[PDB]
Amino acid sequence: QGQLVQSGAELKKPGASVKISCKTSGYRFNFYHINWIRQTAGRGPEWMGWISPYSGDKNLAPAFQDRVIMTTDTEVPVTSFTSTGAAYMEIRNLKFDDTGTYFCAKGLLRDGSSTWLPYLWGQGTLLTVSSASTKGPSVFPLAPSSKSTSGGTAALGCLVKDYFPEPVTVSWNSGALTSGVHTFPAVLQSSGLYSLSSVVTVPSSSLGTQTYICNVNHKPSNTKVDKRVEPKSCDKGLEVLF
Amino acid sequence: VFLGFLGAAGSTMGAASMTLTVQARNLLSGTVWGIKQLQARVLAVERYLRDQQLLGIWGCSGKLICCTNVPWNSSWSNRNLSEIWDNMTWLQWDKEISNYTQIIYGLLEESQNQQEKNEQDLLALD
Amino acid sequence: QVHLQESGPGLVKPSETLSLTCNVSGTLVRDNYWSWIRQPLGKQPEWIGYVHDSGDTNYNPSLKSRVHLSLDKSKNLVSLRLTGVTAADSAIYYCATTKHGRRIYGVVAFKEWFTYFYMDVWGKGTSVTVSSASTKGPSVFPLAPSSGGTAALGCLVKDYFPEPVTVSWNSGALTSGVHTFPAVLQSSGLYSLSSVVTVPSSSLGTQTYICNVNHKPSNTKVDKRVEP
Amino acid sequence: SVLTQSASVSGSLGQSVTISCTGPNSVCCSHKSISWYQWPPGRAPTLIIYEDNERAPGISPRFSGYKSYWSAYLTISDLRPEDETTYYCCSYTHNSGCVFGTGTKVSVLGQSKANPSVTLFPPSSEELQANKATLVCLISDFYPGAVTVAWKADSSPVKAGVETTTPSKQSNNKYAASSYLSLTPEQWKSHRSYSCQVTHEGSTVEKTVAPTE
Amino acid sequence: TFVSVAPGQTARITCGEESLGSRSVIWYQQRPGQAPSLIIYNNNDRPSGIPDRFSGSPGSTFGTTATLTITSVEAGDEADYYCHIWDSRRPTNWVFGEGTTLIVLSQPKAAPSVTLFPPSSEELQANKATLVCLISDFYPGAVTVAWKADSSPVKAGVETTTPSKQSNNKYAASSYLSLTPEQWKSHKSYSCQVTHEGSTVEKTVAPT
Amino acid sequence: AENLWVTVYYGVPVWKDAETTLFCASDAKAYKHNVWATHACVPTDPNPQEIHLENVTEEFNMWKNNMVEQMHTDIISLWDQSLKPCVKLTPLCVTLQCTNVTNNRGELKNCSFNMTTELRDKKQKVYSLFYRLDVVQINEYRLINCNTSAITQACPKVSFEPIPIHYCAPAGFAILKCKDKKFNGTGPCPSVSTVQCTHGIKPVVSTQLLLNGSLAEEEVMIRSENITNNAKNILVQFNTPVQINCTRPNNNTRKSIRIGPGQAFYATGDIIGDIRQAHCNVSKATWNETLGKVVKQLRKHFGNNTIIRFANSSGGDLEVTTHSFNCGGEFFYCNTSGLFNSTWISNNDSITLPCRIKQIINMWQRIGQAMYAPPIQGVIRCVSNITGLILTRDGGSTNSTTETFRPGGGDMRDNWRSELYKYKVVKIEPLGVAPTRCKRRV
Ligand SMILES: *[C@@H]1O[C@H](CO)[C@@H](O[C@@H]2O[C@H](CO)[C@@H](O[C@@H]3O[C@H](CO[C@H]4O[C@H](CO[C@H]5O[C@H](CO)[C@@H](O)[C@H](O)[C@@H]5O)[C@@H](O)[C@H](O[C@H]5O[C@H](CO)[C@@H](O)[C@H](O)[C@@H]5O[C@H]5O[C@H](CO)[C@@H](O)[C@H](O)[C@@H]5O)[C@@H]4O)[C@@H](O)[C@H](O[C@H]4O[C@H](CO)[C@@H](O)[C@H](O)[C@@H]4O[C@H]4O[C@H](CO)[C@@H](O)[C@H](O)[C@@H]4O[C@H]4O[C@H](CO)[C@@H](O)[C@H](O)[C@@H]4O)[C@@H]3O)[C@H](O)[C@H]2NC(C)=O)[C@H](O)[C@H]1NC(C)=O
Ligand SMILES: *[C@@H]1O[C@H](CO)[C@@H](O[C@@H]2O[C@H](CO)[C@@H](O[C@@H]3O[C@H](CO[C@H]4O[C@H](CO[C@H]5O[C@H](CO)[C@@H](O)[C@H](O)[C@@H]5O)[C@@H](O)[C@H](O[C@H]5O[C@H](CO)[C@@H](O)[C@H](O)[C@@H]5O)[C@@H]4O)[C@@H](O)[C@H](O[C@H]4O[C@H](CO)[C@@H](O)[C@H](O)[C@@H]4O)[C@@H]3O)[C@H](O)[C@H]2NC(C)=O)[C@H](O)[C@H]1NC(C)=O
Ligand SMILES: *[C@@H]1O[C@H](CO)[C@@H](O[C@@H]2O[C@H](CO)[C@@H](O[C@@H]3O[C@H](CO[C@H]4O[C@H](CO)[C@@H](O)[C@H](O)[C@@H]4O)[C@@H](O)[C@H](O[C@H]4O[C@H](CO)[C@@H](O)[C@H](O)[C@@H]4O[C@H]4O[C@H](CO)[C@@H](O)[C@H](O)[C@@H]4O)[C@@H]3O)[C@H](O)[C@H]2NC(C)=O)[C@H](O)[C@H]1NC(C)=O
Ligand SMILES: *[C@@H]1O[C@H](CO)[C@@H](O[C@@H]2O[C@H](CO)[C@@H](O[C@@H]3O[C@H](CO[C@H]4O[C@H](CO)[C@@H](O)[C@H](O)[C@@H]4O)[C@@H](O)[C@H](O[C@H]4O[C@H](CO)[C@@H](O)[C@H](O)[C@@H]4O)[C@@H]3O)[C@H](O)[C@H]2NC(C)=O)[C@H](O)[C@H]1NC(C)=O
Ligand SMILES: *[C@@H]1O[C@H](CO)[C@@H](O[C@@H]2O[C@H](CO)[C@@H](O[C@@H]3O[C@H](CO)[C@@H](O)[C@H](O)[C@@H]3O)[C@H](O)[C@H]2NC(C)=O)[C@H](O)[C@H]1NC(C)=O
Ligand SMILES: *[C@@H]1O[C@H](CO)[C@@H](O[C@@H]2O[C@H](CO)[C@@H](O[C@@H]3O[C@H](CO)[C@@H](O)[C@H](O)[C@@H]3O)[C@H](O)[C@H]2NC(C)=O)[C@H](O)[C@H]1NC(C)=O
Ligand SMILES: COc1ccnc2[nH]cc(C(=O)C(=O)N3CCN(C(=O)c4ccccc4)C[C@H]3C)c12
Ligand SMILES: *[C@@H]1O[C@H](CO)[C@@H](O[C@@H]2O[C@H](CO)[C@@H](O)[C@H](O)[C@H]2NC(C)=O)[C@H](O)[C@H]1NC(C)=O
Ligand SMILES: *[C@@H]1O[C@H](CO)[C@@H](O[C@@H]2O[C@H](CO)[C@@H](O)[C@H](O)[C@H]2NC(C)=O)[C@H](O)[C@H]1NC(C)=O
Ligand SMILES: *[C@@H]1O[C@H](CO)[C@@H](O[C@@H]2O[C@H](CO)[C@@H](O)[C@H](O)[C@H]2NC(C)=O)[C@H](O)[C@H]1NC(C)=O
Ligand SMILES: *[C@@H]1O[C@H](CO)[C@@H](O)[C@H](O)[C@H]1NC(C)=O
Ligand SMILES: *[C@@H]1O[C@H](CO)[C@@H](O)[C@H](O)[C@H]1NC(C)=O
Ligand SMILES: *[C@@H]1O[C@H](CO)[C@@H](O)[C@H](O)[C@H]1NC(C)=O
Ligand SMILES: *[C@@H]1O[C@H](CO)[C@@H](O)[C@H](O)[C@H]1NC(C)=O
Repeated sequence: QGQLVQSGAELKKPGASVKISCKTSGYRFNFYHINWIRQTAGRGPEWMGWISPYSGDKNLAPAFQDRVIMTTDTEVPVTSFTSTGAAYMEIRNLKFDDTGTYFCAKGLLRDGSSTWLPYLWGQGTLLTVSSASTKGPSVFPLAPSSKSTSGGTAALGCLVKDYFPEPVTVSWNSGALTSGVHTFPAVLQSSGLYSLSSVVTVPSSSLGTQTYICNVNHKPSNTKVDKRVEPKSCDKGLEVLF
Repeated sequence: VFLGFLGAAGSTMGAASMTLTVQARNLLSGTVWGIKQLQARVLAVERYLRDQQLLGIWGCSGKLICCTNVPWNSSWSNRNLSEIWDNMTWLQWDKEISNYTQIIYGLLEESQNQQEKNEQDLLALD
Repeated sequence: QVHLQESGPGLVKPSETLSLTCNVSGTLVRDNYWSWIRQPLGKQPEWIGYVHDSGDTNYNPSLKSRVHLSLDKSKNLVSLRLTGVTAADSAIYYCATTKHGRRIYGVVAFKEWFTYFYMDVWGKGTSVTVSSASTKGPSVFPLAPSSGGTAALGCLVKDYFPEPVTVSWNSGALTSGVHTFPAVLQSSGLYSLSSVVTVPSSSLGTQTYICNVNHKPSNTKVDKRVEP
Repeated sequence: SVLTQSASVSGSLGQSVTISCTGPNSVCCSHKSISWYQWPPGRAPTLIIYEDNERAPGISPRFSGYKSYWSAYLTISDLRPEDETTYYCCSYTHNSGCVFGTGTKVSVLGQSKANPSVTLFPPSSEELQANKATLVCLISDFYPGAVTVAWKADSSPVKAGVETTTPSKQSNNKYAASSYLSLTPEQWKSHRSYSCQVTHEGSTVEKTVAPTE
Repeated sequence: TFVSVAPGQTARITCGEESLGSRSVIWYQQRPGQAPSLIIYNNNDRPSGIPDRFSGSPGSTFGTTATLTITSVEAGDEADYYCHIWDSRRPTNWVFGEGTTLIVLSQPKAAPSVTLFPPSSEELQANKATLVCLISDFYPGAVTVAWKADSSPVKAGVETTTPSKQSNNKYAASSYLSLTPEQWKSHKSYSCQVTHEGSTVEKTVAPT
Repeated sequence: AENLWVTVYYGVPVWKDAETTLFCASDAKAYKHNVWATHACVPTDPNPQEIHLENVTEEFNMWKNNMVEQMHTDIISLWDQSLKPCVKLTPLCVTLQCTNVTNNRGELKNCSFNMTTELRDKKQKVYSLFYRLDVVQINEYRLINCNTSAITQACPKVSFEPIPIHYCAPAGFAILKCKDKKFNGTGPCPSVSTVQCTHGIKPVVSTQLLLNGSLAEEEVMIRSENITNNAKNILVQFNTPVQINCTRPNNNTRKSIRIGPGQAFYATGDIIGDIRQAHCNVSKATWNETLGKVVKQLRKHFGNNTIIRFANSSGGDLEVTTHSFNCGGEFFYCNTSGLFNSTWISNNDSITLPCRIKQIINMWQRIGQAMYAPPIQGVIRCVSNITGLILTRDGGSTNSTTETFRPGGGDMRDNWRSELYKYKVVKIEPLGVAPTRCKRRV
């Protein structure tokens, strides 16, 4: 009944290494195991191993018997029944079939037959293994359109184009406008660049009463873009309302 | 494996249930200073006989563990079997049932009066 | 070597001022400490006070308001003064160098120590008598020899005030056999001493044995030739 | 994977559905335990069933399992629209690790239809000073997730620069997709209009922008 | 105070009051008729020129008097011994402690070398006459003079000094007899009878 | 079956924080007899037991502990009953005709006075030798207390030497020991263990400097109730103890005057030896390394780049401005202006302190009681370990510039908080109910 937070998305070339962290909060970090399970789009979900922070016992799968190292830090107490901890994982000899999302999961029980069973999971850290370098996104403003003439609604958003590697998070007004947001997945082109889209459905009676600012954050390139969406549309079906 | 007095304080309730005789053996232990150790050791047997009286009026006088005929109400934190004895400590468990401690105590003694009264009816067959 | 010599009047009227001087020979009066000590006849010596350069000078608490010391660096000698003298100030005043010491018994830092002094090189000493009488010049009379292979010969000094009296033979060329005797205080108030020399009976031949007599309080120097 | 389970199975709303999960004796099921998970693609999984019959904390009693000597099953009574997702099974003991399955795509039938919402976007003014031209054709709120997109260059089929994504499930128990057309700056000013056709169960929807206006 | 020690033995001398704190006693030796000299400074530290036969009590003892120990006693050590007390509890002592004279025994008797002189020819012309009787080299210094006119003693006019040693067993005593120029030519002979320990030496003189 | 039943359990490891009456333990050291009654005290178990409570995390609190408040009164009640059967010196408040001590700022007074003999008629003209701080003039002197409180002389057969006291809890209770090497007394404890008795702590009652205490682990430990509040003392604990040597170089005399029938007052006779004042020595090399080791831990709470200055006490009483304590029987009051004469920025003999002595000491934090320390014969010389520091902070209005630290602490509970930071009292409740599919008979 806690919360597991992992590190940010990183891009590593094949042959190198990557260190994925997993900080915990809300439960005794030593009372539960830390399982690590990956999933690739060619081999399905694959469990890799777990580790006990109390004793230090590890158990790696034969597929990762000679290229994955797991480490856990010491427990930092907060209350008599809760604490904070952190668990790491070091996988070496990266290949092309190692591109996927990695998860760290809290154990189920302390004693019994299912003590190491993964129950509480994290949010996952996506890992891309490629030789292409990091490319910054190009955010473009989208012109509003007419979703309903009789309903008095519209739809505006921002367009993220030609970025690498995945993924990119898109918020609005520093996380203030989260109602009606519809962020669509990206597209895999023939060159190796992704491009998604974002759009928010808002009524037409709001022009000088709300500021539209989409916050596109891409951490691998260390660049943040803040675009101002124009409330003036160009659709001939929406101009009947203005 | 005798871990010692209170040695299973941080273990599971199922594992700490194995050391119930260890914390029970060291529960009684056999001027300015003459007043302290005497007034304190008098409070020791008072604390002891208070729990032994409750243990006696529940049909549990001689037992360290005893089962009763009181249904477990779901409002007392409805955990499961494998979630209590396999993933919780006695210190962590008493905190949740701390509100309903005196509530259960009123049912165990009333159930004991009725059990022994029915035994008098059963024994009175001659 | 260090040779210290005191020289003063030797006779001071009551309720006056004594002035002494310690002629220093052997070292400088600035690189050493100096102390004056007086001693009455048949009593124990009494410390008067020490004197040194850089104003380091202390006085006897019993003689504080009367004594005044000084050092003459241009003349290399020690001085002494004593105003308002009485009959109790008649003593033998000495002059001696002083070497300081530091006796430590406690923890040093808390001033748990004291500075002690000791005089190592004394002087020949001067004699100072306090009286309201005048100085009388002595009268010297020669004693003729009279007798076994040996013969005696001497001089005489009669009627004079305070000895302080020095007697020498042949201007210091006769130091074997001389036995100068102490003076006698007659009822008139005048001392009188004698001095004899044991010489062989072959003293004839005009050896010209003459005794030299000096009296500082009267500046009297008399030479009397002794002849059989 | 060495643990084989049914790739897909259907079930109407308000009813139940059974999922198989079997394999060789080395993984199932004698002296082996079975566990189930609700794993939406791209999201975090949720433990449903652990140690054969027992449910996970916080799990509604609408789920139930059963393990024989050769296979294990999962019954989801009273189906919900949000249950239409992928389900995996694991085999484990008290000492060994986990061995996952191959994936089970559960399709909950008897649900309501949903006409797609398509909005085409012309190239922006900042993109025309690069210069490039990209048409954004977004698809949302359609069920089931199976649509095909075709582009036309002024009522003439396009066979260059066409790309479309896979249908992805949203949070409101519906599917979404997107398509893009790569065009040269010369063809954007030479064609009177461009269109984005979206086919879905025979009914084809289409939106058209006009560079001339 | 007088203390005597047989020659060759060890001598002890007490001076000053009892110690009240840490002390630094300074000892001095005063030869008869001479100036005092420094013997031992700082309780038991001897400067250059003093043998190791002299040792003083350490100033580290609280409650004992200043003791001066003299090993191997000789006749030369017969003099006065004073001490200068430097006490941390007492103020500075500007008066030396009352001395103690060392007496060297084993000196049984010495014979006085008396000498009688008649008045000079120059003094008789001054209408004065005086006899002189010199006594030296006698031990111990205890003599009594008795002048004699022929065979009758002379009463008044007798002036006699008190004995006094001169850095040796030799003491000094001078007797004088004041007469008139008519008194000298009157009697036939004058005698100076000086008694020693048990003997009596007599010298006469006759006019010419 | 699916319906669980209540089942009672006896002997469950369950405890809650509470307070009770703690008792003592004091080894079996052969002997005699002292103030802190090691007499009617229970002997210590020859083989003590300590059970490390694995996986257990417990929140301690040294500033709200009850053992400190309890031991604080037990020591006061110990000193109170120890003085009850001893001599009362009310006939000593007589006009004292004093004079300076025999020497060559006197710090001593040779006082003569009349005194009651064994009979109730004739008086007694006996002299004494009281210190400068125990006597005050009036316009002749008088004992300092006489206008404030009565006096009671401590029996000379009791010893002021602290020997270890082990505090224990009765049956049904337990004491928890936090055994982590870096712990500021407050907050949850990672590694906890249980004990029936604490380790042997010696009831040393000092000031400014904490003596003969326990040593911290690894780095020197700093503990304070509220660091942002300058009105709360900051307790310090050393990892390496500094050597301190104190002595009273005065071979005193014990004059046994007889006052009335039976009672006998012990006076100070004539001193044998020099008039040397008491002092304490601290090695300059060790103190220079320890002060530099504490200031490195102070910068972890007031910015990395800051200046720390040390100064002596400012406003205060006597027994707090001076390092006050007992050393061999006498009560020393040492000037600590030579130890806190430092100023540290961001980056060969001993040190002597002028100590003073009192025989009439007043009761800490009470109105009308003072005792007479009987005179000790012989040159006193004690060796001690300074292991702690009671420090205060001057609340300057211009904050975040440079901070100054000054000592103090005229309260015994800080001397007990220094050794009770790793202990707290809990009560064991062995009655615990739990559900399981278990039902009894019909
Ligand atoms: C806290 O910290 C503080 C500060 O650090 C500390 O305070 C210190 O306390 C101690 C003790 O409480 C105290 O010690 C005393 O020191 C006195 C001074 O000693 C020093 O000077 C002498 C002489 O220096 C002069 O002469 C030099 C030429 O010789 C010249 O170059 C100098 O410039 C100067 O003019 C010097 O010799 C001493 O050296 C000693 O110390 C060395 C280590 O530092 C050591 O290696 C030496 O060997 C030497 O130790 C002794 O050596 C021989 C034996 O081997 C002795 O013969 C010496 O005399 C040394 O003691 C110092 O630099 C010192 O006088 C004190 O000792 C006398 O006083 C006590 C008390 O009255 C007596 O009990 C003693 O018996 C002794 O008395 C003798 O000496 C005096 C002075 O000479 C005489 O007047 C006495 O009559 C007596 O002498 C006769 O009797 C003895 C009988 O045994 C006989 O042997 C003799 O031959 C003679 O016949 C005392 O030791 C120190 O000063 C003080 N302050 C400092 C800064 O340290 C606290 O104690 C600390 N507290 C704690 C708890 O730790
Ligand atoms: C304090 O808290 C901690 C944490 O909360 C707690 O530690 C937990 O304790 C419980 C027991 O109460 C543990 O639960 C049990 O764990 C057993 C361990 O599993 C075994 O298998 C491991 C895997 O071995 C494989 O892999 C290796 C390669 O790595 C390979 O070579 C092997 O051949 C094999 O294939 C193995 O590593 C492990 O070894 C550990 O244990 C031994 C002691 O036996 C020790 O010597 C080693 O150094 C190492 O630490 C072990 O052998 C598991 O077997 C067990 O399951 C059985 O028991 C239950 C009953 O408990 C039965 O119901 C069940 O059917 C099985 O028979 C059970 O799962 C738990 O794992 C600990 N850790 C956690 C929760 O993280 C402490 O006990 C607490 N202490 C106190 C005082 O409170
Ligand atoms: C911090 O901790 C240290 C370490 O313990 C502590 O040091 C201790 O100092 C005290 C004094 O301050 C010491 O106690 C005294 O010690 C002297 C000297 O001890 C010698 O003799 C013993 C053998 O007995 C040896 O083992 C030792 O090594 C020494 O050589 C003793 O003379 C004292 O005895 C008197 O007091 C006792 C208790 O009060 C009495 O039982 C005893 O009878 C003595 O009392 C009477 O004695 C005479 C009659 O016989 C009488 O004439 C006297 O007037 C007096 O009335 C006393 O034991 C102690 O030994 C030191 N510790 C150690 C291990 O040596 C520090 O003091 C401490 N710091 C603080 C602030 O407390
Ligand atoms: C605090 O103040 C008290 C005074 O109330 C002091 O006590 C006095 O101490 C002094 C010591 O200096 C005592 O004085 C001494 O008394 C000795 C005892 O005298 C006895 O013997 C004589 C016969 O000789 C009897 O007639 C008499 O009745 C006594 O029975 C004397 O022997 C001492 O004399 C010595 O010192 C003098 C000093 O000049 C020498 O000249 C002598 O030759 C001799 O060596 C001395 O007189 C005094 O009696 C004490 N009085 C009391 C009431 O006790 C404390 O010492 C003082 N303490 C401090 C620390 O200051
Ligand atoms: C007993 O105490 C007296 C104090 O009255 C000591 O006499 C004092 O001795 C000190 C130094 O020995 C004298 O100080 C000197 O001052 C002059 C300047 O005038 C300075 O040049 C010197 O270097 C020195 O510092 C002080 O004047 C003197 N006091 C008096 C009144 O003369 C005495 O030494 C002590 N004796 C013992 C044994 O403790
Ligand atoms: C002052 O501090 C010193 C520190 O150097 C103290 O000396 C040390 O005292 C402790 C016990 O108080 C000793 O620990 C012991 O170690 C032995 C090692 O085998 C162990 O067997 C014992 O059970 C005990 O734990 C330590 O050795 C000792 N240090 C040295 C160098 O001997 C001293 O006791 C302190 N004085 C006080 C507090 O009065
Ligand atoms: C003078 O005290 C008392 C007098 C009369 N009846 C009493 N009843 C309890 C007393 C005390 O407990 C106390 O107040 N004390 C003061 C501090 N103290 C010391 O040892 C100490 C003394 C001076 C300097 C430093 C420490 C412990 C104890 C003696 C007490
Ligand atoms: C405090 O006192 C102790 C003992 O009195 C001192 O320890 C002595 O140190 C010297 C070195 O100067 C050694 O020769 C001795 O052997 C030590 N004594 C013992 C018993 O071991 C210590 O140095 C003193 N410290 C201070 C700061 O004064
Ligand atoms: C404690 O020590 C300090 C300094 O060592 C003392 O301060 C001295 O006070 C006197 C006046 O009594 C001044 O003449 C000195 O100049 C001061 N010293 C310094 C270094 O400033 C202080 O008096 C001592 N006693 C107390 C109670 O503080
Ligand atoms: C703290 O120590 C310093 C030096 O370490 C002392 O400074 C002294 O200042 C006076 C000026 O009045 C100088 O005459 C001294 O020479 C200085 N001492 C040294 C060792 O040079 C300062 O007095 C000390 N403070 C206290 C309160 O003792
Ligand atoms: C169980 O607890 C609930 C409180 O939520 C109470 O209403 C109910 O009556 C209890 N059950 C019984 C049998 O009393
Ligand atoms: C001291 O000697 C000098 C020269 O040697 C002399 O001039 C002076 O007069 C002497 N002092 C006295 C007092 O005669
Ligand atoms: C509780 O555990 C029992 C084990 O007998 C199981 O049958 C039941 O499904 C579990 N319930 C939940 C909600 O996990
Ligand atoms: C500490 O003191 C400050 C100011 O004196 C106060 O504001 C604060 O509430 C106190 N308690 C803390 C910080 O826990």
